[PDB]
Amino acid sequence: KLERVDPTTVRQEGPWADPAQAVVQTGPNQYTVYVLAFAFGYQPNPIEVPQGAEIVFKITSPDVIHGFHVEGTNINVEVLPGEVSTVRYTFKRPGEYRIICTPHPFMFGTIVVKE
Ligand SMILES: [Cu+2]
Repeated sequence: KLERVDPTTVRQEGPWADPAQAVVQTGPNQYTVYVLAFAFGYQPNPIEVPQGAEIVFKITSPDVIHGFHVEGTNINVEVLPGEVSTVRYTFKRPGEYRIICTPHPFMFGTIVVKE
């Protein structure tokens, strides 16, 4: 069901290698966001997306299992090394959202949804 990726090369080549290129416009009101869930943080940080846009999160791990839950939303997904977790969401409220990892409570990320 989930797309496969080589976890040993995910940080050197491909769409998760450069966090400055994590946000790719794939349509007029559509963005794909390549998120790396690693020990112990998120890449990019912060994730910046416009409000009302369809976001396609493509999340993967180069090490161990991580969680990807965006507080105040129903986004609650497991992130496995070598597998791509896909989350589709449209943020209707601008502001800052916290990304939470259940196994690592010291691991935090930020999403900024712009007006
Ligand atoms: Cu974690």
